Amino acid sequence: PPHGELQYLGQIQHILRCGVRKDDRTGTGTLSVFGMQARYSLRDEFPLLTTKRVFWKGVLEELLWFIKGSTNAKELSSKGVKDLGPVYGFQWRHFGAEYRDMESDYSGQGVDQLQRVIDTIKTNPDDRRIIMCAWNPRDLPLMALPPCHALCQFYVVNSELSCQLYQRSGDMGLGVPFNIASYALLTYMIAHITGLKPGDFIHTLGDAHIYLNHIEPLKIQLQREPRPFPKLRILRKVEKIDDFKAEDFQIEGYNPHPTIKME
Amino acid sequence: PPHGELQYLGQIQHILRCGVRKDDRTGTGTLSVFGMQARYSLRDEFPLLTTKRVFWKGVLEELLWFIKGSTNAKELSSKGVKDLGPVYGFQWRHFGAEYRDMESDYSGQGVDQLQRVIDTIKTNPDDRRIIMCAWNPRDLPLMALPPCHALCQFYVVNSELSCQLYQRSGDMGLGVPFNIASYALLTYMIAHITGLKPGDFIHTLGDAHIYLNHIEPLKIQLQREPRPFPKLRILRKVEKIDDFKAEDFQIEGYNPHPTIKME
Repeated sequence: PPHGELQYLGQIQHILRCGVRKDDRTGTGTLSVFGMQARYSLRDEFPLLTTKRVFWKGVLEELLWFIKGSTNAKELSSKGVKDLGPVYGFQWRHFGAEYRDMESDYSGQGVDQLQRVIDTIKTNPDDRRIIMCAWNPRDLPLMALPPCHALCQFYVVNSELSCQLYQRSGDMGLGVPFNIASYALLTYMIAHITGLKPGDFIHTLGDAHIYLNHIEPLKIQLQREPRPFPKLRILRKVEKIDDFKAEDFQIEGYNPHPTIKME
Repeated sequence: PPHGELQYLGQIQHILRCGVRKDDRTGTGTLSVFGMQARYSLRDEFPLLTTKRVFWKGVLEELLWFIKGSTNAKELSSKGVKDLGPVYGFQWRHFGAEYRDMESDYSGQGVDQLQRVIDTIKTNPDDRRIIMCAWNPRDLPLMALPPCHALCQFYVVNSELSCQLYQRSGDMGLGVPFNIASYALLTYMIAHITGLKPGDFIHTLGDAHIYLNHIEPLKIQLQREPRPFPKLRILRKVEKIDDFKAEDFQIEGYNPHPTIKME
């Protein structure tokens, strides 16, 4: 079968070739294509991109921090990756709650979107509503009922857990490789907790774009040949999504080309 | 260039070939694939499928009814297509409003999602938040903050308006061809009102499925060759989305294979 990373590289190449100039909200230029999708198998491999080195430890640490529901920057800066307001973690665990402090106690305030996804997979694996949403926090005060920045839809069939992430815009150079790994990791965790095998990660974008200053590095990244994806091992049987810790995970066989600094 | 309907037919054929058995919430069986996408040009053609006859008049009438914000069934039954509660129209025009009657006056109650999409395209065409959402009404009383059934994200670049519809599940036999036409029509209307040319319609699904009783008819539909898509003419300069009427639209050059009854 063809290497899963070829989709990411085909998408870069399609944007370079067919993308149209468009400014982002700071008036910084991009090449843009609207509507893209890629599917990465999670079956016995883990889609941590190999045409550049992806900061796996930051992917893992940031996801655990989101899952703990934290809005404290220093809780992520101390584990080593560098009050944020109602960031993704707060919205995953306390959705719709009126945000106050980063110290405040939020037990049973708002909808726990993430536990609801896991509970729905256990009570009804066929459910077509196994969906979590996140907001860009800067949109919250801008208007009533602002639209979501991203949604994850989960799906189970034949003991396999799949996830589709829809993001209204995707920074192909910097954000995309990192998010492929984050949400593939979230799928692996949720699969492990609900007793399922990881299936596919489907990544869908609205405005898929490349920043102008990333074109040159991506052109070079495009000549590199992917190496077989690594595997992700979970080392301990874990019961609750809140119990995972960084040391429960081991990336095995990761053999990337060198780091590319974008920006 | 290849005919746009080949994507729909390739998707059917991929589901027949690779789809997995899965039950829907009434325990009725389907063949299912998770995560699909197709893009249909709207530039000088209109994606009304030709491998079967699509009930265009019902597509048009139902969309005008949604846009008028109506929750009265007889307002759609009298124009000829056969109190519904807070259906799609009410959510498009009066989003987040506490639903009462179908007779009740809702002027300035809730967010007008549809006018907000049109106003945002006029005030900031680059905006990455040009998004409307709809809910399956049966989900509304089921839990707090239930997930959306579908979202439309719009996108403008080089005077062209594109739309991406994400639906958490797609009935490929009955609902999909009809929705391709409805949302392509919504794009044409919004383009016309904002002075833009229609771009692409991107249709993205979570659970793309075929009901078991539709397999045979779709197998036959698969041997039919698409004919060039028709065009859609808008006959009058229209100013406000509320002013369109059925007679402002003419489908031209529509040459379909025969009707297939599904179900």
